[PDB]
Amino acid sequence: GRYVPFHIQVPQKFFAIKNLLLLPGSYTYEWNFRKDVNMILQSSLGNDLR
Amino acid sequence: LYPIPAKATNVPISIPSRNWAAFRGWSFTRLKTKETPSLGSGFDPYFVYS
Amino acid sequence: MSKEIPTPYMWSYQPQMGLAAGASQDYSTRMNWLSAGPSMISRVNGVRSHRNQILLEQAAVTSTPRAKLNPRNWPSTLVYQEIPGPTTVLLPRDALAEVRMTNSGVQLAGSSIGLRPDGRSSFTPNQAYLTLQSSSSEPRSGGIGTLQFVEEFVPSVYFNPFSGSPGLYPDEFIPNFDAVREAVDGYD
Amino acid sequence: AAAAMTATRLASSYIAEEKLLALLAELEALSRQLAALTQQVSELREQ
Amino acid sequence: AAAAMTATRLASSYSSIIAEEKLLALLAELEALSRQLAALTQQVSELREQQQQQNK
Amino acid sequence: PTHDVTTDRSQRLTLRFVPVDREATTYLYKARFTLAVGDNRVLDMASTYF
Amino acid sequence: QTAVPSVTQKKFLCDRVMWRIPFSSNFMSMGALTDLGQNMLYANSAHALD
Repeated sequence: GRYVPFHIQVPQKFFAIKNLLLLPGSYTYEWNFRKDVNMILQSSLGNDLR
Repeated sequence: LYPIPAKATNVPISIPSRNWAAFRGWSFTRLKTKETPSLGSGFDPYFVYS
Repeated sequence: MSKEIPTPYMWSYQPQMGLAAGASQDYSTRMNWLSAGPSMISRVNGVRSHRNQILLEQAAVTSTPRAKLNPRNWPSTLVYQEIPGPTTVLLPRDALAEVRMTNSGVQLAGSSIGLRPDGRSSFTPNQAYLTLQSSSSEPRSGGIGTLQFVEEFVPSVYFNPFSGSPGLYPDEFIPNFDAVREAVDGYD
Repeated sequence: AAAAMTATRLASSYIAEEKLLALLAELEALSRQLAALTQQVSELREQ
Repeated sequence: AAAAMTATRLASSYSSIIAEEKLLALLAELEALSRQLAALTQQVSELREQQQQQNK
Repeated sequence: PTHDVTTDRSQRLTLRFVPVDREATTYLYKARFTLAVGDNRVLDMASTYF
Repeated sequence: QTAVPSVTQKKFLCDRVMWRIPFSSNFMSMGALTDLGQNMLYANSAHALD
């Protein structure tokens, strides 16, 4: 049904830091997510979702 | 991605001079255009597929 | 029958493989003396004879003598090896004291060398120094870098270039030559 | 508020050169078939 | 605020011919080709009616 | 093994970093963290799911 | 016994694969860096493929 709360995990895929071994320090890890409905949701019929 | 128009039969591509210092091979496949967003920018208002 | 003042052969750098890739006469820097009189030409030759004289001294002083110019692989005794000093570590914890303290109820919070002089902790006057080797297990031998390329490959003056014994022609001056096979290769 | 912020995304979403070469290719394919029509007529004459 | 920002992000948001004589020249040959194709069909058809009348 | 495969200094196992800021644009959501691996700890980068 | 003359039409069909044209002499993969990826012609000059 509609109105589905979610708790996704979304692992890290970039190749340079996919399995990097991070020595001690203080880093500023940050990223930019996509809020577009048409892109992050897969439909079956293929309908325009937006 | 090199576009190929509707009903066209050949895709002439070219590359100007370069060094192929450690080339390793090719790979190719044709993709329908409505099933491919333009990742060169942010959200694009033409991708209507889902 | 060459002129006695040949143009130097400049070597081009192939940065990836680490070896020089062919050669060619210095066709960029040239003096267009074709409009000069016989007096200036005598000076122009003196300039170009002065250039070839330097490149012979610079090659002798700097470049490493070798049987064949542009070898396909350099021995690990001629490639600049980066050798850093051994690193030392001041080991933070003590293994024995923390075991004895923890077993008694206290809960804490916050083949190189086994040197043990006498962050820190109040319940033990013991510190451990760990001196490790910081250099590679084996020296490198693939190809020369850039600071060494400019030293081993000064331009080569070629007097009377193609004269006798075609087996002695310098084939290294060909971009697509192959040393081991001794034959020009390429699919193109 | 979501109804307003989503409809903004909803409202946001909305030469013949190779046509000639495609047509020219088809004629060349067709023309080959007409060439094959020669042997069909020749074999008719026999018997 | 939503309104003002909306713009920098939205900002910067995202016819040929071929010689008419050549197409006219090409179209001329296709017309001639159709006539000859039509002409050949009549002779083949007339050939068949000849044979079936012989059987009759 | 017994000697030096584990510690006893009562340290956490699964940290959790709240975002240090955020944007929430119309079609983005940028989150900046201050991922800070402390001293005497070599974390990883493979086990860093969002 | 009352079949009709017929003409076959073969056709293959594969998905989920990307065609591959390796850049070796024999097309085999005897290493990551190809046989032609260290050929002295390609490694020491600039060409232009079409």
